[PDB]
Amino acid sequence: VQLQESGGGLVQAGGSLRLSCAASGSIFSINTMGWYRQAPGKQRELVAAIHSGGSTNYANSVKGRFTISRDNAANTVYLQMNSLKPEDTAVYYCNVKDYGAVLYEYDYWGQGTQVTVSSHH
Amino acid sequence: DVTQQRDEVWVVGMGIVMSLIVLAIVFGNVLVITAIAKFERLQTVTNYFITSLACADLVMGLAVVPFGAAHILMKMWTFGNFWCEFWTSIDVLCVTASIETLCVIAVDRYFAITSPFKYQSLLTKNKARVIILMVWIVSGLTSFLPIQMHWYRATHQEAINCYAEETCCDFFTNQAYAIASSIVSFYVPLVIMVFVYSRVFQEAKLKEHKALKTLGIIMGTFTLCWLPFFIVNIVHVIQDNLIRKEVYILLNWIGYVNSGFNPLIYCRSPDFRIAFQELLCLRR
Ligand SMILES: Cc1ccccc1CC(C)(C)NC[C@H](O)c1ccc(O)c2c1OCC(=O)N2
Repeated sequence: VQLQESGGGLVQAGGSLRLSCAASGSIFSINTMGWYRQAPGKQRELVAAIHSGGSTNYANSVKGRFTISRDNAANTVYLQMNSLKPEDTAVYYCNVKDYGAVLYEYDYWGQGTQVTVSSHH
Repeated sequence: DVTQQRDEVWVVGMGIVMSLIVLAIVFGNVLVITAIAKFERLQTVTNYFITSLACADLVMGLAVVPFGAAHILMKMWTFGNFWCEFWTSIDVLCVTASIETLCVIAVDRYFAITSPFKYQSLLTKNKARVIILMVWIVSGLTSFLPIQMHWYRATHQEAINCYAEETCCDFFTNQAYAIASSIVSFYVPLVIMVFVYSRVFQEAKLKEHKALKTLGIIMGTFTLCWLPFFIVNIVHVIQDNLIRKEVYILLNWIGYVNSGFNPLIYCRSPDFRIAFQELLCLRR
């Protein structure tokens, strides 16, 4: 099963965007879909996650601005990134953690939607 | 056929079945411990709990089951009354450690499945290591403190003779020990495991079934192996002379066997699957 990301691309600083990710396929009813950002040649860091029961975990930097939501009908995640600062410029990956087989978590990853926040004055 | 040789065959027949059990218990746990110890990608909180269970099961088919085999096939005890006192203490210490750890993995796994954000923050290594100390602290208290100190001893003449006889190693407990220890070693961990996997099944409701088949293997193989033995312990506490030693021992040996299953149930992670083959000189 594959993760279908979209919403990536250039945008003016202080702007906004909606990152969307459709988890195409059969995924267990209990899971956590989240976003992970690869900073220019640095380390992968979680942006925001949402459990399939209702609870969040926004990385403190994007807290207040970016807001993650999800649809339990088709299993698609929407990280609505508002007030996009040039610190938010990174490759965003989609990720689902899969509970049940109940002892460990099956990790599903995405190719990544590039987001370039420009300060073109 | 019934001569004085036909018996020395069912003995060698049972004797090798035991030596399979004893090997399966050891192999499975010596592999699980080395896997977690050698491969970094297996260093998870839930895996620290698989470890505590893997040492508990290794000591079963290492110090308990081998002596169990002997005592039975020997049709007597050849290690004296203090070594009898000792072996009985390992037996309980390992059964409590196996069953507690089975239920500690259970609460842990449900906490991560239900709330992964609280778990990540809350359950540390230095918190998990402390869970395990406690597991073995009680295990010890329910086994070495009451057995070794004679607080477990029966009062009826038949036991008084057995306790005196160095070739005798039949386990005789007082109505209260058997109840108290059965609740600690088994029913409390059973209740906990029942309602922990209950909230996993309920909060959940094609992919839904093969994963729910799993908590069915987990909760099942556990009950199918330990409830027979422990319900018999309670029946024999009430109605004296209502359970045969033939049955009681046969029932304990089913549970002794659960220790060989645990590696097959708990170490199904793809990283374990990868770790195992690399150690079994298949990967790389
Ligand atoms: C010594 C002998 C002689 C004949 C047959 C078997 C044995 C070995 C014995 C019975 C000691 N195995 C102990 C068994 O695994 C066990 C485990 C956890 C417990 O909490 C209890 C328990 O036994 C009853 C009980 O009340 N509590």
